[PDB]
Amino acid sequence: PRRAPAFPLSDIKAQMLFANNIKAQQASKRSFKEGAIETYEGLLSVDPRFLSFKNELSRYLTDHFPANVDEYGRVYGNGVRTNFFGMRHMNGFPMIPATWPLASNLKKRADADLADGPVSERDNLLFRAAVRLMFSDLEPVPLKIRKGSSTCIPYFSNDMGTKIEIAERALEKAEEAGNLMLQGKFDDAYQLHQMGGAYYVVYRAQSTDAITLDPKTGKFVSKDRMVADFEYAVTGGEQGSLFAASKDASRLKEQYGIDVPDGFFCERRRTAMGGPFALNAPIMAVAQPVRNKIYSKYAYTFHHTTRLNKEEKVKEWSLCVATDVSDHDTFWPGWLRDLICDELLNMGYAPWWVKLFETSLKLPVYVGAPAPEQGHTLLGDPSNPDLEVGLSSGQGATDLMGTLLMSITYLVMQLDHTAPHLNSRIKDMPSACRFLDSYWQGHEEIRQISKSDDAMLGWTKGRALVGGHRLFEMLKEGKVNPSPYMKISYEHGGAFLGDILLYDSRREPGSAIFVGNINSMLNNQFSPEYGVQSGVRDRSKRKRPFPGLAWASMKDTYGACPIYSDVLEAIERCWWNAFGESYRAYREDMLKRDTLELSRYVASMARQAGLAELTPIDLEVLADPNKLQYKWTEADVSANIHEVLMHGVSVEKTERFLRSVMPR
DNA sequence: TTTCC
Ligand SMILES: [Mn+2]
Repeated sequence: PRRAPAFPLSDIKAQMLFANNIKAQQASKRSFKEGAIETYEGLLSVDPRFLSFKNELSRYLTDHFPANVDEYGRVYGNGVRTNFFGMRHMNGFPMIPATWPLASNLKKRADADLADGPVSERDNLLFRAAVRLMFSDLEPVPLKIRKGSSTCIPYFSNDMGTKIEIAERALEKAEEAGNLMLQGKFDDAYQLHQMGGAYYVVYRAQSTDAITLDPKTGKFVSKDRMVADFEYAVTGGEQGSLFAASKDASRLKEQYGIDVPDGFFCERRRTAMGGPFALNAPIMAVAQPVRNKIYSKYAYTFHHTTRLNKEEKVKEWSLCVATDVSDHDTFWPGWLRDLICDELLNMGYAPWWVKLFETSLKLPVYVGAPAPEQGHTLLGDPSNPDLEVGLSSGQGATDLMGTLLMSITYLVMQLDHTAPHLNSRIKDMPSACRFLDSYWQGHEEIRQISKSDDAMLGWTKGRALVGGHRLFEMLKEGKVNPSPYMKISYEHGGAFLGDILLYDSRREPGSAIFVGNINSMLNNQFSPEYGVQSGVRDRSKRKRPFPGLAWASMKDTYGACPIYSDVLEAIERCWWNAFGESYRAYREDMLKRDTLELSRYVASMARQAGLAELTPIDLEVLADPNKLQYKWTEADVSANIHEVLMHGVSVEKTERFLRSVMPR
């Protein structure tokens, strides 16, 4: 059923993905690599003291604080929704092998019994309306760029200077490129303006994954993670095989002499895509304005910030269903891409720009090194972009594509199983838009709060409410999938955007509260995803610019947690047993050091002015800029701090670009 | 020597 074309790094199609410079060449050839991360300055993730500390803390907490989740995934009691064995990973060493990314998800989707298009005319309107509401009256802003990010194919540059030129250039030739694409000359477009080529696969760590302790054997069990070998990936499942990767960390002893204590495993690795910046720029240019619109006008269902922010909305519900999507990104439907593009043209978006946007969602992928002696292969032909990988992370609007898909999907689940009486309100585009715009503002008897694949569905007192309960029940029994679009189910440990919904005996949205997930504190602090990169002079360019800072926001972030106090003590204690030092003290030092280093990067901070003027968010973001790509937005961060992490292109240059893209 | 609000 069309095996994807594949080329070796030596084939000219691959070669042309990397420019004639060291950086690029090196990325094309980068071989499999692993090794312990510098968890904190001077501390190796596999250091024996640490591993012991981890073994004792994890064992203890699990024992003394077992999960408090009811038959309905609602979490009550201690706020603990699972054991603490997730920290038992030798951070820095991946499971082998990683997965080859699947070239086409058509068969995957079909075998999962999910639709290949809007299933009913209503749905077709709803999705299309989502596009109309989202892409309509956008306000130009400057194109922000993450500092130290790679431009990937073809240059692989990190120099902000270069990135800016690259972007400004793209905005200037995007139009000419898109047209070249409309004429079917992708090679021309790639060669002339670097808009095309392929995504660069970078494997990322999932520092914590499930691990359980079989009471019978007294042995631990790492959650298996299925992976696709090359054959499977190119044949969309037809041939090849799918199997569990090996998380066994015994090899570490034999290979690096690293002592592996019982019950520790290699990390789970997820694929990630590095988009060719020349192409992603013009897209990001439009993407941010969209974020601004939906986060403002549709702030009810789309703009989420504090534990209290969310709590306010949910408290007024009579029923709150916390859903869960399976493998969101690889399931995302190419038809939604096409539908969106088509509707965009109807709204009146420059063809060339829509063509760029489309192409960006069907681009080939260059697999680096999923395992030793593997990779260096390009999937799909750049001359004629026709892949169906689902959502590709490095794409300029991945979050938007996911939200658009899922938000309408949940609204449909509600309509289908609990609110048929609302169907009559959706007769055509206008009536559809009207309905959706009211729905998104939280003004209907059915509601949702969401971001990509996380969401909470609500029902107020009313006609749909009885249906709501029925649906939730369909979900508990979980024998039938409530949607025709994605595989939905309820989240075992109902939580939204990092905060857990803590129900009391009543088990109701009004008497429930939002506490931080205590586990996430543990994961952030003892299982980071990247080391401290002390070798990188520019902390603003590091994955973890100022680690110590997160101590400051800790109380604010997780304090509301029921077992907070206990865990901090459990830690301090186990840390004493393992290092003969006070963990609190350790972090207070890191806090002081980092707070001082920070002022060097904040123009407005006196050369020793405290953390006075900074929000908890500011801190969590500075400690982990990644939270900016999944939890918060430029708007939730103090301006002077956002500047530290991002740098932008002139509003003039972008505003002019946008003006030629948008319809009105 | 490696992505995206
Ligand atoms: Mn959730």
